[PDB]
Amino acid sequence: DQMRQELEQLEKANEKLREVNNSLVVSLQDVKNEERDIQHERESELRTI
Amino acid sequence: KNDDINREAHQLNEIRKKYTMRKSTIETLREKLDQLKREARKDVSQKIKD
Amino acid sequence: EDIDIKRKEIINKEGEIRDLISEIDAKANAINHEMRSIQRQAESKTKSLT
Amino acid sequence: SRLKEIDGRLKSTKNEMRKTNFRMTELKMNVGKVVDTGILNSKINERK
Repeated sequence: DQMRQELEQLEKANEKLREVNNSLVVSLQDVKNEERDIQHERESELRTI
Repeated sequence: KNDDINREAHQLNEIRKKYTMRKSTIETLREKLDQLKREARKDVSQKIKD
Repeated sequence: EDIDIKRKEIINKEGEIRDLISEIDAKANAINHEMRSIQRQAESKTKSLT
Repeated sequence: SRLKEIDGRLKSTKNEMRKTNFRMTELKMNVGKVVDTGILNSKINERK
């Protein structure tokens, strides 16, 4: 009984963690895009100076 | 799907286990009848002697 | 033995499940890189032509 | 550092999902077990 209930709530939590992991991956790639553009701007500043 | 077929096979196996336990129950029935017949003969002998 | 068979089947199945999750996450990262690249180069082409 | 934190919570989510996998393995372990309610049902019928 407790174990069927656990599998149900576990399916729910597995879906939830799936969406939050997708959001995490999107955030991580956005952060690395920020890093690459920041370093490109730094390279431009270095080449100009 | 293979897992589901395996589960069906194990359900058939559990049915076979239920059949074997049915045989165990009829063994319990036979031993119950043995004890009842022993107590019945003992009590009827006691009543006749009294 | 059939119990052990379904146990090995489930450990395998979870193995492919986690491997497929990793692969689809990697391909999601790849498609995000592709879409950012295509939008950047499309913007550059629009700036050039227009 | 933020990326390291999100990677750590990714590790936590992977541990959680693998625990769910262990628990469903337990689930079909207990699916394939013998049940001894036949004596109970027969005895209830006898009592009735």
